[PDB]
Amino acid sequence: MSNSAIPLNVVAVQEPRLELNNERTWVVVKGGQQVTYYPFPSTSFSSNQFN
Amino acid sequence: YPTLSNWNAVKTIQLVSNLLPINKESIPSFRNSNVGIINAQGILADFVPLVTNGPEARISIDF
Repeated sequence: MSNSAIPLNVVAVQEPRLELNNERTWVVVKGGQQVTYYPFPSTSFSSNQFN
Repeated sequence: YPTLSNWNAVKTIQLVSNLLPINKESIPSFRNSNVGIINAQGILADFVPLVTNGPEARISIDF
């Protein structure tokens, strides 16, 4: 860490295979309530324009 | 009577512009069933044939 030119600051980081302890928290996802899909047929259709 | 008339295929003309911030007024249909159904698209200026501008009106429209 230290001992190169300017002295650097140091952190250790765990591997993947093992943390193993870190502060784990259950999370609840919440989007509601009714989800829908409508089909507004185009009023006034033509070869020139859909509206 | 002399008519120009019942004969014509021109029933309207319509300038429309899909750009200018504008406001969107509906054009009428020829459908019967039904009416309803208000539509919305910008409509700028538009006129029916003005009877009588006498033929030639077949030559040009003007407003």
